[PDB]
Amino acid sequence: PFRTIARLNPAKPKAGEEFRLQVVAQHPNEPGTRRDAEGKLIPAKYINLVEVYFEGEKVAEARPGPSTSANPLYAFKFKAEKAGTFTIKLKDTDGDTGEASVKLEL
Amino acid sequence: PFRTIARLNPAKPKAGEEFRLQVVAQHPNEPGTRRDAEGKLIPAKYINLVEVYFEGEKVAEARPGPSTSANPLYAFKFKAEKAGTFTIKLKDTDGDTGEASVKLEL
Repeated sequence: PFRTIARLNPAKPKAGEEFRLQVVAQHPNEPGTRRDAEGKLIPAKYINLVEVYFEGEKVAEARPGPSTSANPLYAFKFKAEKAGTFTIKLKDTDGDTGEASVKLEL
Repeated sequence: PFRTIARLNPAKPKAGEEFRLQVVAQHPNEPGTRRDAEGKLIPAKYINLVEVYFEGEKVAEARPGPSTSANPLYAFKFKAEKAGTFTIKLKDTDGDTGEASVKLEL
């Protein structure tokens, strides 16, 4: 698995307020088209799915696509209604995974 | 130790171009004034030292105090000259540490 960290901004929003969930992943997002010093291709390995869950229910998704940058940041906007925990699951083209969680307290 | 991830934006800056280094840490940053549902003060435990190194030289620093937010983000602007590696070391008030690295390729 690859390192992932989830954070809320503001860290503790109040009920009814809009806030952002930010997920950062340590990942090369290798496209498969770059070559090493010998001219050999470096195999592709990029994040292709990000799923956000809140209290056991899927509430957001992202399909990053190809030609992305290393150590990406994914942002999602939500409205604070009730306290709960966000769990984010990420997957890449090699089948590798990332996972992070962050608690929402009002 | 606590999880830390460093990223650059743009991820691959051009020579002479300004870029941003972002460091995110998974950390509660307890101020020492919060009480749990039981009424127990929650002991302070926050990041109080952030040291950024580039090719062995310390090029950025922060010494945050209490009242900071959970899972903090610290950002610094640099100008790209030569390629090199960023290493960041974090420490908190209990002596726990975080470390991350990101390569600057032009």
